[PDB]
Amino acid sequence: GPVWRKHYITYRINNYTPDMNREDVDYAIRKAFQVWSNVTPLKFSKINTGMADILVVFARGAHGDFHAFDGKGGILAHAFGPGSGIGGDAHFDEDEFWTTHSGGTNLFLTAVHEIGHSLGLGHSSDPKAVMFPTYKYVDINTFRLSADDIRGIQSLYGD
Amino acid sequence: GPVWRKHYITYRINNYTPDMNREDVDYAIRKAFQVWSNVTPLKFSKINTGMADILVVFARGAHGDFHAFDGKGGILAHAFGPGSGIGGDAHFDEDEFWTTHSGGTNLFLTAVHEIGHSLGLGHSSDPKAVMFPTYKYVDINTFRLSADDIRGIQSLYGD
Amino acid sequence: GPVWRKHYITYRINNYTPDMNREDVDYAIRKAFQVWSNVTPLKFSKINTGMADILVVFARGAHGDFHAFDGKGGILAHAFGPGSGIGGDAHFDEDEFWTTHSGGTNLFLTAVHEIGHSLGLGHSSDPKAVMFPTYKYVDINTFRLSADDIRGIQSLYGD
Amino acid sequence: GPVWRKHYITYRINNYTPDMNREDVDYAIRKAFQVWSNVTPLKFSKINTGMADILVVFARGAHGDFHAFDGKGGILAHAFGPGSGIGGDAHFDEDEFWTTHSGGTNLFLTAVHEIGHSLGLGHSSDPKAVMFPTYKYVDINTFRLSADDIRGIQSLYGD
Amino acid sequence: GPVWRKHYITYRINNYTPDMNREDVDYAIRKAFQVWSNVTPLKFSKINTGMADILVVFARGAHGDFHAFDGKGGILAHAFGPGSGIGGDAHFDEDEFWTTHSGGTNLFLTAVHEIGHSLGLGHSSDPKAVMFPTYKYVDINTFRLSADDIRGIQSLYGD
Amino acid sequence: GPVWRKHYITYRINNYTPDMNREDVDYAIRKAFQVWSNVTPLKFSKINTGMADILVVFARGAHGDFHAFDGKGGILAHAFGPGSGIGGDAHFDEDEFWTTHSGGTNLFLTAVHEIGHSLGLGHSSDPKAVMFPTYKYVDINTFRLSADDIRGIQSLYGD
Ligand SMILES: O=C(O)C[C@@H](NC(=O)c1cc(-c2ccc(-c3ccncc3)cc2)cs1)c1ccccc1
Ligand SMILES: O=C(O)C[C@@H](NC(=O)c1cc(-c2ccc(-c3ccncc3)cc2)cs1)c1ccccc1
Ligand SMILES: O=C(O)C[C@@H](NC(=O)c1cc(-c2ccc(-c3ccncc3)cc2)cs1)c1ccccc1
Ligand SMILES: O=C(O)C[C@@H](NC(=O)c1cc(-c2ccc(-c3ccncc3)cc2)cs1)c1ccccc1
Ligand SMILES: O=C(O)C[C@@H](NC(=O)c1cc(-c2ccc(-c3ccncc3)cc2)cs1)c1ccccc1
Ligand SMILES: O=C(O)C[C@@H](NC(=O)c1cc(-c2ccc(-c3ccncc3)cc2)cs1)c1ccccc1
Ligand SMILES: O=C(O)C[C@@H](NC(=O)c1cc(-c2ccc(-c3ccncc3)cc2)cs1)c1ccccc1
Ligand SMILES: O=C(O)C[C@@H](NC(=O)c1cc(-c2ccc(-c3ccncc3)cc2)cs1)c1ccccc1
Ligand SMILES: O=C(O)C[C@@H](NC(=O)c1cc(-c2ccc(-c3ccncc3)cc2)cs1)c1ccccc1
Ligand SMILES: [Ca+2]
Ligand SMILES: [Ca+2]
Ligand SMILES: [Ca+2]
Ligand SMILES: [Ca+2]
Ligand SMILES: [Ca+2]
Ligand SMILES: [Ca+2]
Ligand SMILES: [Ca+2]
Ligand SMILES: [Ca+2]
Ligand SMILES: [Ca+2]
Ligand SMILES: [Ca+2]
Ligand SMILES: [Ca+2]
Ligand SMILES: [Ca+2]
Ligand SMILES: [Zn+2]
Ligand SMILES: [Zn+2]
Ligand SMILES: [Zn+2]
Ligand SMILES: [Zn+2]
Ligand SMILES: [Zn+2]
Ligand SMILES: [Zn+2]
Ligand SMILES: [Zn+2]
Ligand SMILES: [Zn+2]
Ligand SMILES: [Zn+2]
Ligand SMILES: [Zn+2]
Ligand SMILES: [Zn+2]
Ligand SMILES: [Zn+2]
Repeated sequence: GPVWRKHYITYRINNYTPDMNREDVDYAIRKAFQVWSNVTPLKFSKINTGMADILVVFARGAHGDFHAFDGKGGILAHAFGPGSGIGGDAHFDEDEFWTTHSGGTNLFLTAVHEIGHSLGLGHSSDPKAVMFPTYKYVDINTFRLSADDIRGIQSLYGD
Repeated sequence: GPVWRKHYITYRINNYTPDMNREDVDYAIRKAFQVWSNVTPLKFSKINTGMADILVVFARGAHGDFHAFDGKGGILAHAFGPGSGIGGDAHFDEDEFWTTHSGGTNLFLTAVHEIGHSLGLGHSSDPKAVMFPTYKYVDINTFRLSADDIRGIQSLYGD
Repeated sequence: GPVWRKHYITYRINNYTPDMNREDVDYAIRKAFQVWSNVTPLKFSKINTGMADILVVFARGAHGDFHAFDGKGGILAHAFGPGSGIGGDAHFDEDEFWTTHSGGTNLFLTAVHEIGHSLGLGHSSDPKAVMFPTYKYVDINTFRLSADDIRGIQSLYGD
Repeated sequence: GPVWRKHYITYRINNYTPDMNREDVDYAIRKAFQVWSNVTPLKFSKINTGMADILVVFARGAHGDFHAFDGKGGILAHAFGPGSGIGGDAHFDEDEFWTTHSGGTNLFLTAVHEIGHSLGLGHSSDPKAVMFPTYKYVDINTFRLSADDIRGIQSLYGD
Repeated sequence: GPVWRKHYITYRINNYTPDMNREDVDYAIRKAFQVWSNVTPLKFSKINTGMADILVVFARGAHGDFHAFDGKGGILAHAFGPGSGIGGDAHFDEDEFWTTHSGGTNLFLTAVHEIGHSLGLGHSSDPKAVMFPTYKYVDINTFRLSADDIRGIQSLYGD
Repeated sequence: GPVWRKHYITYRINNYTPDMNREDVDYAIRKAFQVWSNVTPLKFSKINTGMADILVVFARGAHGDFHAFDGKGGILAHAFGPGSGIGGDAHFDEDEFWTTHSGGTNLFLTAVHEIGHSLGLGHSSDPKAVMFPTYKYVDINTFRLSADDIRGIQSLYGD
């Protein structure tokens, strides 16, 4: 489907990457969702058990969805759009080195991008958008959504 | 799908309306389901956590399913038929004043109607059916399903 | 889903009611779609053979979708929202007397409403909207969608 | 889904086995559908081009649906239940020798069984039912569904 | 769908048959899943609450999926392929007498067969395969998957 | 789903870009499918009317699937993976200048990539693969899939 037909969406962290502290991961992911709930009527809640709408997973190589990871570098992550099962799920390539900042690959920034896909956003052709296909680091304190990003997400969920 | 392909169906009360006591809501909803399980092989169970087949929700205005509520009066509630995700979900317009009896809008009676939709029943053209499109109050102690209602639900689930 | 994920939609008149001339049925249905395409980016095309997104059917009593018609009066027609299979399909009760005027049930006016459902619109609580649940004849020459009708349909397909 | 949500169903013979004359294949398949339409409100129509609800195909070995045929003998055919895509589709193993008599494998008798699956019927444990899992030839002139066959099919489509 | 698009699959025992000790049932089922995870990248986890991918159920007669059981003998069990809802679910006919060994019907062996279906395997025509349609008892200590079984499951999930 | 569950797939060119001759568009699209059928058990057929598995469309700006094109440059095209409805559909941005050579954007080369998506292939991180995300012109006479392209496509359809 093009969008989640509800405002209360849940997510769950399937497993944790040993690259970061469990709570730094929770923080990065939660702040990532917060980026999108700030400009839409959507609200996100983390759950530890049961099925959630969006399952955040860390994995390497082939992990069952037929879109295997490629080791360090190259593809860093991917996610599926709204739907049942794997729909909305965001997978992070464990072969990358996830960090809270500019060392290795920043989890927060990458998560903001993937959640974009999870909510129904495709790639943007605007270099300022978080949905632009190329990864780059910017400080979390000064990071913000481009206008193209706001338009896209609001086109889908309004507010 | 036209029907739930199982006899054990679960439901969960997403949130409670502040118009009634939490337990009066539980009672109204549970008795509503009981009305249908009495004439079919179906059985309903309430769960507090995890995804349930039927999510009972209280909400106002636009709540994400693209069928926004209209404030007090007019549409009182709605529900989707059997299926994944929002399928089977029953939404109650919080702008209405829900009551245990004839004050405002009776939750039990409305719930019986919506659960009818949740189980796959459309609107009936018979004025005596609970599936008739027009809301009316009747005492819970003397309320009963019309023959048209029994035929419809049994046509779907038998017994 | 909540909407057809395309602007070019096809429909097919499965069979014709013997109440009107084939040419009149086609005209009425064509005009009904036109009402909605005039306020959205949508474009409609009629096909004579093969699968269409929207199948217009005339039937009576139980016709397979578990929402049996009730003979003369009452249920005049019904339609399923966007989706595969019967999704988007519009069924007209052949037990009604379809006409091009104010006598019997007006095909054109009923079609505009049904197509509203086929496009993803639910019932409106505004008495002036074509999506209001109650059928009524109105000058078929000065007929126009109500604001609520325009808002809702453009909320889905924009323009 | 458990059943086709309509009474008018279409089928298409994708390709013909070189074992029989085109006319004989058509006759056998037509007679097979007739068996079921005679005991239900269902009506079947063959189309020569385009998508049908039920696609009849002759294939051998691995043919794309992950349920590869086994060459001569063993699996004679299989079909998917009601649904979109390959749902309802019936596949006949071209490695079998299809005939109009008791030699080789009888097309007509195998078709009645396969169509049972296409309509939503699973295997029966009654030795006298066409849905019993074991293929056997029987006088194709006095052939008739068993009671279990009638009950099950009318349990889905009634009449 | 043809396969579960993930390597971590969960299952849950809906209810227990009174024929065996609760833990003997857990053991039989768990060992059954182990048989398949041994030759694939798949991994299975039991959960007590929430929805699981594969729901193991004990039931008699008609239980809602339109594939009613037939009492003692005949059909012993069945399961649906990968998918949402009932997809992947394995149902065991309670009218059979389930045992840890050769008395009555062996639960472990039957479970290995049904889970095969749950993972997307159809019936095999090879008499040595666990996916062969006919039930037979062999000691759990010397039971092993046929080559045909290994090929099928690995064709779907690799490794 | 991850893949088309059949070896015979149909496609239809919904409309033609005015940039090239109808004959050239057909040739380019035909050659694009040929690239993939040459390395898999798949067979492709073009149909002029009716529903195809893969619908090739030329469009500009917002065209209904919520993934609007961006005018000249940037997004050249996109396609949906295997599935019903728009599943498998390939959209080409009419704002691009489609050609049979190295000027403008080469239709054939872009089609091979898009069809990769339509068949279930995601983007590759190998610079030599047609599925790499970056469009580039290459001698359309010595063009050949990269090993990564062959592995991935045969991983889904084999051969
Ligand atoms: O490293 C790369 O950029 C290429 C690689 N990319 C990825 O896998 C991915 C790149 C991103 C991504 C993350 C953050 C931002 C972003 C935007 C704006 N402000 C801050 C952050 C943009 C994209 C997610 S996966 C890739 C290679 C090959 C094929 C597909 C993708
Ligand atoms: O108030 C109304 O009746 C109109 C309004 N209705 C609703 O929203 C609704 C009305 C009902 C309903 C509730 C109970 C009963 C019933 C039947 C038999 N015995 C006891 C109770 C019937 C319908 C649910 S939502 C409405 C307005 C505009 C468009 C659609 C619906
Ligand atoms: O006399 C009878 O037996 C019943 C007759 N049915 C009817 O007249 C019916 C009247 C209605 C009805 C529909 C909508 C609303 C409504 C009003 C305001 N806001 C929202 C919704 C009220 C009534 C449904 S059937 C009938 C007869 C024969 C066959 C079918 C129906
Ligand atoms: O209205 C009835 O007679 C009851 C019956 N209704 C229907 O089947 C239907 C009523 C309509 C309908 C058609 C046109 C208009 C309309 C609005 C504004 N201007 C012009 C035309 C409104 C509704 C379509 S089906 C019904 C019965 C039971 C449950 C729901 C609806
Ligand atoms: O000799 C061989 O290798 C095996 C041969 N396969 C067979 O004969 C086969 C026999 C059966 C079989 C099917 C159903 C039942 C049955 C009986 C009673 N109640 C329910 C179900 C028993 C057996 C399947 S394949 C075969 C050979 C070549 C190709 C395919 C199959
Ligand atoms: O029967 C076989 O040779 C085994 C094979 N079976 C099949 O493929 C099939 C057997 C049948 C079948 C056809 C007709 C009748 C029938 C019933 C009553 N009166 C007349 C006709 C029963 C079954 C269709 S496919 C098979 C192999 C492996 C797994 C399941 C089934
Ligand atoms: O009792 C029978 O075999 C027929 C009956 N079968 C079933 O319901 C079923 C039979 C089985 C089955 C269980 C274990 C094994 C097996 C294979 C290899 N090694 C050890 C164990 C094979 C099949 C599951 S349900 C049946 C009757 C009628 C219609 C369909 C099926
Ligand atoms: O100048 C502009 O405004 C932006 C222009 N857009 C672009 O040039 C764009 C460049 C890219 C891009 C795509 C993939 C990769 C990449 C590289 C390596 N590994 C993986 C992925 C890098 C960039 C997307 S749009 C544009 C203009 C007008 C309309 C659309 C796009
Ligand atoms: O490449 C661009 O100009 C950016 C844009 N890309 C596209 O739309 C697209 C790029 C391609 C593509 C076509 C052919 C080849 C290829 C590979 C090897 N040998 C020959 C040909 C690679 C990619 C299809 S759409 C884009 C923008 C924003 C987000 C994703 C992609
Ligand atoms: Ca990587
Ligand atoms: Ca790592
Ligand atoms: Ca209201
Ligand atoms: Ca209230
Ligand atoms: Ca009527
Ligand atoms: Ca009539
Ligand atoms: Ca065979
Ligand atoms: Ca043959
Ligand atoms: Ca039994
Ligand atoms: Ca028992
Ligand atoms: Ca463009
Ligand atoms: Ca152009
Ligand atoms: Zn993944
Ligand atoms: Zn991305
Ligand atoms: Zn709602
Ligand atoms: Zn209602
Ligand atoms: Zn209908
Ligand atoms: Zn209506
Ligand atoms: Zn097949
Ligand atoms: Zn069969
Ligand atoms: Zn069952
Ligand atoms: Zn089996
Ligand atoms: Zn598009
Ligand atoms: Zn691409």
